[PDB]
Amino acid sequence: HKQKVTQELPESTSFDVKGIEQEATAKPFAKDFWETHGETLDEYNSR
Amino acid sequence: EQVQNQMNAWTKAQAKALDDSMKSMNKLDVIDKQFQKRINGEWVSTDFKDMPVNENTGEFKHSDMVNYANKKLAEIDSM
Repeated sequence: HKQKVTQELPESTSFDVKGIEQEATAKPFAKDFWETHGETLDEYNSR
Repeated sequence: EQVQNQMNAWTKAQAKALDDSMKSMNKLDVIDKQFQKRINGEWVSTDFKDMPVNENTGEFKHSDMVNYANKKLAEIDSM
């Protein structure tokens, strides 16, 4: 008699959904002003 | 020609005994595949009540995870 059970296995799949990635942590407004205008916020308002 | 008729039944009773011990190996293979899809970074449950079932495995009992759990640890210990 033939064995009515096959080594063939059932298959499940992962709920892999990719949406839209996020923007990285934008620079702080103080550091933004620094490496763009070479001088901090305090040194800019003293004028 | 009576012993032939006896073997037609004894072979049926041996194929029904390799049906309930290939099920209990299919279930450990599918549980391992689930753990491996969960480890390698994919979002599929690993509870015994959420495996797939395809008539080569049947419904999963709790003891078909205990058996698996004591068998990965047994295999990892032997490396």
